[PDB]
Amino acid sequence: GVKTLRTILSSVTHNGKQLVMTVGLLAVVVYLYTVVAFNFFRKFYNKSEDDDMMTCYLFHMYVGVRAGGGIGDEIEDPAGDEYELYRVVFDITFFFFVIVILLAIIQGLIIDAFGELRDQQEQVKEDMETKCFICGIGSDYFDTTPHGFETHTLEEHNLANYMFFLMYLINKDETEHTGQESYVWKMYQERCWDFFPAGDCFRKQYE
Amino acid sequence: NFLELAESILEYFRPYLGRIEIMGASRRIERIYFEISETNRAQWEMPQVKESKRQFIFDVVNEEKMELFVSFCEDTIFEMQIAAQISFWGELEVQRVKFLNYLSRNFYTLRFLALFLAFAINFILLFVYYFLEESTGYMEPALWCLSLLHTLVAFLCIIGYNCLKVPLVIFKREKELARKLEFDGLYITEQPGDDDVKGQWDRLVLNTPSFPSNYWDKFVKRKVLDKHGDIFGRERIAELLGMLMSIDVKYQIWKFGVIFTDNSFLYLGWYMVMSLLGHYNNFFFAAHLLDIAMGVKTLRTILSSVTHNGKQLVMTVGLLAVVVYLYTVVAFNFFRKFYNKSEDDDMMTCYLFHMYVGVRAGGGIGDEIEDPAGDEYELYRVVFDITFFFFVIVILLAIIQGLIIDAFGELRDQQEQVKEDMETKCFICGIGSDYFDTTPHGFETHTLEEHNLANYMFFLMYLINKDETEHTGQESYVWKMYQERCWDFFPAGDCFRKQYE
Repeated sequence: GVKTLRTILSSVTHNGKQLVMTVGLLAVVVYLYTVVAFNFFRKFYNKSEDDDMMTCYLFHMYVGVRAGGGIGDEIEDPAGDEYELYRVVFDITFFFFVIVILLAIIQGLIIDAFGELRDQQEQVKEDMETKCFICGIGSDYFDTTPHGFETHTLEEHNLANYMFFLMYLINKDETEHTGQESYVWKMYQERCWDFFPAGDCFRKQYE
Repeated sequence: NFLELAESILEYFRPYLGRIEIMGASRRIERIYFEISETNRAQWEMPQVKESKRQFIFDVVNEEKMELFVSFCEDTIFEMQIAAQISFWGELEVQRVKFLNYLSRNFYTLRFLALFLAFAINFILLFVYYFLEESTGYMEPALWCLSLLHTLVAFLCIIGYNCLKVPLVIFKREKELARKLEFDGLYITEQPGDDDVKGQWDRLVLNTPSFPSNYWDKFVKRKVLDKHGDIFGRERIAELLGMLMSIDVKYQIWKFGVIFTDNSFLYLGWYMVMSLLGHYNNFFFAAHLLDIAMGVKTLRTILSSVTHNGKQLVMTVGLLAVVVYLYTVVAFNFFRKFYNKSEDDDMMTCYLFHMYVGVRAGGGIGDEIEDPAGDEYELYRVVFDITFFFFVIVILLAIIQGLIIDAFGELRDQQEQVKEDMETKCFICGIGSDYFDTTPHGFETHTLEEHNLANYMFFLMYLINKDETEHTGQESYVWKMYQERCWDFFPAGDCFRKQYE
């Protein structure tokens, strides 16, 4: 519906190939962690009052989704002696590394991409101002006059001025084409497009 | 007009020839013309050539340019030759050769397939002993067969691929060493510096029955020995290189060490060992295969962005640990009591607790501790908790985020920078500005016709073949300059158009 809204949406959705690949990576890392937990911290869970690899992976994923937090925290805490130090180490690593990094990347992608889009758009706006698009020499050079570059822009070249010209060329007959140097017409029908200038504006030309 | 009469022949000979480059050449800047071997041209096109070019460009962006370029073109020629080559004892040898040639193609396909096999094995594993564990009864046998097939494949593909990567890599090292000897002395110029490593290992190997093996040259090496000693007496020189049932030694040992050093080879080997484990006990094998597979460059790109300036990231995490222990000590000395609860520690125990509570799971250090209604001593306890909850965690998070995020943005900008600069200044060339522009797409012309980059590579390749007379026809002077080496001639400074006029 709304373009600005549309713009935000576009910024949000981009280089998400990418975003998707990262989410996939996250899933892979998580299953891997669950398998390791499964083989070294067996027990824990199976609790309330009084799993197979698949069940365990499912649990880790679900606990994680609802809702972030700490994988270690959800699991029953171990007072040891065990085997307790190893369990704690595992939990700390998981809580501080996958989640934090995942979040950071998601954020950067959402952010860096965003900044990038804005910069690129701004770039487009500025460049247009700097080099005459007609034209090819959008520098002040047009400047060593009173707003002389400004004049080239209004009088130019003409862009839209050219479009009117094309319509006029379309209508006028053979004689009209001859009057207009039709040569322009032959060039168009070439098509061939050379004539459009590029290189030199009148002012440079003289002199 | 005369030129105009002749057109069909010209177009054809046209994709065929390039033009050349211009060199200083005893003043002025003439531009030579040579007839480009087509086969080389066809070979040059392709995935690998393009990848190499992109890599060279990236390296240039990262930042002697002319020398680097020459090295790059060379290596490339060597690679092309190698690819072309790749394309009852005697029968056995022929068979081995055919297998090795396949193995190439065998290598990429294998890597792709290897990833697939690993993936399947891992999925299946995910699916007192292990029941193995529902589904069709045949699943256990299928799993064993898949593992046997995959491990063998990794074991076999890994060796062939590594082998090819290996002559390609060794050649470069040998060339570098040769270049160093000709114009400098390790211990001889002024003893190799006591630095890696590597350079030191090379210095040790340096004396071999055959040194210019795989490279192309040799007598040149003897000649180099001759140039010095030659103020070195014959003896130091002899002392250096001097000079089946029987095999060269030192060379083989050195080769093995060099192969061992490369990261890619180590990676492949590591993955294969993972296959032994993958047998041994299934979970380890599946995990190894999975870690090993990825794989995707874009994914690779994201991973690279993620891992960077993490020295850095690591130093910050270390700082966090230090701050936390410090806080725990302070809490230990002023808010004693609290904790030691459920129903009815030493500095070390306390630090451990803070760290664990913090890991599982973030939140508030103060929140985990029993809340104090006072009177106490309660205000002080609250102050301590607030400071800790709002300052270390928030700041730590912010820095981690910036570093990852800033780093990411930076990598992207830097890459883009590389892309733009290439567009703006002709790399040939050195004056990549519109100036080439005051013509109809005149800069564009310099780019297509140029200069030629690749045009120069083709030319160098041609120069390698033509003999002495051919060199004379070609001004050989270019050849002497190359053999100098000396590289001046490559221009830099002026393109034809500026030159006239």
